Amino acid sequence: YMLDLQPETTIQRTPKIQVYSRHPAENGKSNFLNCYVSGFHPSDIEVDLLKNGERIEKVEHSDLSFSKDWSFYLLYYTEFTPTEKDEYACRVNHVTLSQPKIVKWDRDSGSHSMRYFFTSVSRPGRGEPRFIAVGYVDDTQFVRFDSDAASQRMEPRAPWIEQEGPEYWDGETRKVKAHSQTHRVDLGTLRGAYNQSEAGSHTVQRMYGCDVGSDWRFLRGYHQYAYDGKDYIALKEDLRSWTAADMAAQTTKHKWEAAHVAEQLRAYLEGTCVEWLRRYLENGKETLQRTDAPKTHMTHHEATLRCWALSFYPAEITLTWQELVETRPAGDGTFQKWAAVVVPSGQEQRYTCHVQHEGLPKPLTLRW
Amino acid sequence: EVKLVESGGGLVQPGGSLRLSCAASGSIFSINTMGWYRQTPGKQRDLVADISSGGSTKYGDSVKGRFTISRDNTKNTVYLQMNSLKPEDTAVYYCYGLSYSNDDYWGQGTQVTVS
Repeated sequence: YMLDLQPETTIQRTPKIQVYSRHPAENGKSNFLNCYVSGFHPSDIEVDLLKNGERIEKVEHSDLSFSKDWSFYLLYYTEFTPTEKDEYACRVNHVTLSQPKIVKWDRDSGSHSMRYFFTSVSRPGRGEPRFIAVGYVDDTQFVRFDSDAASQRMEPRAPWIEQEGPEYWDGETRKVKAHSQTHRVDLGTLRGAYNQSEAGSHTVQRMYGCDVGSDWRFLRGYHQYAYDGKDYIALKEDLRSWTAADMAAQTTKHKWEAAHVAEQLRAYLEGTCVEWLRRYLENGKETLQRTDAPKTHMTHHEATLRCWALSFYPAEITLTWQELVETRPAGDGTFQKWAAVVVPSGQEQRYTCHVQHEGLPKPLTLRW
Repeated sequence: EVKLVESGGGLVQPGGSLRLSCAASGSIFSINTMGWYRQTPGKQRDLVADISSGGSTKYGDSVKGRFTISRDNTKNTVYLQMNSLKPEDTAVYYCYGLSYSNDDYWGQGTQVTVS
């Protein structure tokens, strides 16, 4: 349930790549190949899945989203049955790369949240801007909009949300298009506020949502705005005043404090956001209220020790030694992760791997 | 391991055409996909066209309809027929090839200029 009131109007990071399967690879058994690109900016990226030096035809990808630091992440995936002679990889091109990078498939009780992410990217002399919006409950996405898609409607992405009727879907579509109209204006406004020509591409990112505790009582609320991956204006933790990033944003901070915009947002974040998060948790409780404990395992002058965690939900986890690769989506709703540490051969028993996850009775300690 | 010999670049008037060709050395069973990326004014190089040994093609949006890639059935040689060239097609065009183990090989490149 997005903001019902039309919103008030107004750095380059390279991607990290991971190529893996959904399930452990078994020759002759259907599986899924994944290429997870994360932590990059801007959003233009070319991703290919390769089979024996050839492009895989039917490849699908997830809807664009971004993290706290504003960097984007995506999951490219396709179905395949690995056999003996086949070799797979993923190729990624991005403005930060001299030439495309190839990565080969190396075969060998908690809080809750509702979040909405918005991304608008200008296309000089190529039509309207690209507008993408996705909704999340905890780590499960449940709605999406892509201005380039056919429907021009808010679309479901989880089973429980398909319950809702036409009144709900009509409203959400009316609201998302309003978010779109606002972003379209801001792009031109911010182009002027930064003295940029009408020839370059620019990005505006918006994120807002609310947190509740295990008692489903309001905990924290967010509302943030970013231009080209840099902070522009955000609502402070108390939801009563704004944080302006630079000199250009102070004009907007004063226009919004003059129009008391933070009061309407606080009411949404404290009330409506919470109320509909509660309804979602109940409607899809077979999904959103489950906890999948990680199936854990360990892999091994110097040698390498790697702790592995697979098929766990939610994504929040901690693997610590006594190299950490970003948590990645399995593609079926679960996640994976591993951590590594170097060790002189022989002294592999004086080290341990600790795993703090929300679904485990107590922490697990792993050693050779 | 593999050597990629390029030729066919140079200068052309706006609206003109050029034929690039790239020939792969080594074993004929050591190369599958071959094509061309091109240098951008910035740091990255963008896809222009490539083709699998079976003839599957993919083009970059900015050359769709104007550029055509083809391959010799016998030898590992590809051809890029560039038509209706514009100044914004000025760049160094790098031939490339993929081993059947997904190893990439890159040529020196050929400067293409449109007045």
